[PDB]
Amino acid sequence: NKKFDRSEHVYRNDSFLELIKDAVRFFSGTPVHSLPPPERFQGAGVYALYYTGHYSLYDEYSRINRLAYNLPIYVGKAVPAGWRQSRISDHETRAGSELSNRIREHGRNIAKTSNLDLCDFSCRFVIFEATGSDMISTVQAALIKIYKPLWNTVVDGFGNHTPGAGRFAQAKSDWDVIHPGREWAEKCTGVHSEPYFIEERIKQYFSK
Amino acid sequence: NKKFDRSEHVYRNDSFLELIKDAVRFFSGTPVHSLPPPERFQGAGVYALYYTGHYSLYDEYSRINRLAYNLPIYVGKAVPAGWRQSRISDHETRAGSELSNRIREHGRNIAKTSNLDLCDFSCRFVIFEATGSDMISTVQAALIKIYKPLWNTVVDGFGNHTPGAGRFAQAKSDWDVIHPGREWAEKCTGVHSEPYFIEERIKQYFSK
Repeated sequence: NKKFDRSEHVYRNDSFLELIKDAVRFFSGTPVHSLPPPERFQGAGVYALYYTGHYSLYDEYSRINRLAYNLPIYVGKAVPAGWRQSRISDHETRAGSELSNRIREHGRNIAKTSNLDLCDFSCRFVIFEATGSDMISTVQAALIKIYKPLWNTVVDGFGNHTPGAGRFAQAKSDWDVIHPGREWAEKCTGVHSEPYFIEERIKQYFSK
Repeated sequence: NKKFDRSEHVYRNDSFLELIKDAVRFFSGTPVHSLPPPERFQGAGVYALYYTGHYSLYDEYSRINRLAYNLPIYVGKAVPAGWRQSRISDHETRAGSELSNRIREHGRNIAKTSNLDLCDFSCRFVIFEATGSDMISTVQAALIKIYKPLWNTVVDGFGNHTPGAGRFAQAKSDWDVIHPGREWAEKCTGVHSEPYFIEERIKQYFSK
């Protein structure tokens, strides 16, 4: 006899959406640092990378980001391996220095390229700590959706590591073709994209 | 030269904690239904099971839950297999009928036991839909922390499925010893806990 009405069981997303936007605004007001920042620190969380230099493909950023760090070229997260399943949802006291280490690592990948200068990059980051560490993937995904950062949405590959012995069959990523060279990328020998079409995709990113 | 201060990068968890508690209060006010509810429905989300009968181990619930459905015996979540990694963070349009199906399934596991009557069980559930589906694991974990439901924290096993061919080496779960019998549990033939010590753990649950 009891009446069933699905909509009476549906959680309304409005406050959660307001909270995510507040988290983005908190993110935006945090200190911009050099890439990598001047000190190591503990914590997991979310980071953005900004470009303000004049490498020709990217030199529009020197205008977009002339007056404020507005537009990231890249957004990522760093969490301890304990929160990635193998197998668990979240297992341990505290999670060490993933964010700092992941940022420093981007800094060395960039220092390895010839056509990019580390001095043209800055970074913002937010540490999410206890229960708030549940927000990390949501804030990373909201920034990617708001900003559509070039190295997340158009030119893939920046965040990848060595593929793993005998999986050097696939091609190198669009990021490695226009930014040689990490040693490991020289190995791929699939047919990678052509610089030209990567460049046309970049130019497209910037006209809309 | 630029000053580094970690605490300037730390997200404050207070609003997020308020939001989780609001989500729990929303959960608590939703309609209580029979187990399983009178209709199937679409959605992923979070559910709780309540007991109000007189099976002797559990008959304290008939008092705790005499006037209101206050204390769950079990809390779980149901999400599509697409959000569990294999491999992706979240991949597809909408996620079908995991919650309804997971609840119905608990209902049949219970109907298979001799000493439990389906008529002494009720359930509440909340569907989290688009961006709110990010809250599912957080709300499930908050309910487990607030209520410490017996079949989550003391008597393990209710939510398990058949182990998988030649992994019938481990013992049956505490739930299967005091609630025979799902066919598959008869197979384990490790040394399972003794009913007595399970019962003493239950009795302990209820004196504190």
